[PDB]
Amino acid sequence: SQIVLPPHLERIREKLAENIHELWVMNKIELGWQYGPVRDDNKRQHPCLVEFSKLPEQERNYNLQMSLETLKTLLALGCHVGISDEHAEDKVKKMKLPKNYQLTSGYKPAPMDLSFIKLTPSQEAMVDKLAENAHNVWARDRIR
Repeated sequence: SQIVLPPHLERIREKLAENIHELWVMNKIELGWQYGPVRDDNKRQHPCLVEFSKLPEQERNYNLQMSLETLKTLLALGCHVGISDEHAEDKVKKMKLPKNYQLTSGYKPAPMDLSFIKLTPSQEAMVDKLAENAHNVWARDRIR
């Protein structure tokens, strides 16, 4: 609770939300998970294959907020944000991913910059602690 969202971090909050929405849309459309624009709870139709606006905006705000406590947990563990420059902020490359691994709309698949960045073992340990805390939060929500 004590963590307050900074403007620098909320600038990329919505980009992270769009990226994770990309994760759900492509993962569903690739694993063959059922497509439905309508919220039909009976035959298991999932609206996670829809454009941002026509996506259930309650779910989209859920994703935006989930990003928020992701940022807040990451800052609270002991990782401090540092902005390099607006040039590296602009630096991003769009992969060429076809319609099969693309969502139904024409939003070009562009998750992430696979070119030069590598994964640190310390970053992996941090993300492990992040998943630990997220699972703990979800379990406490279920207990409530």
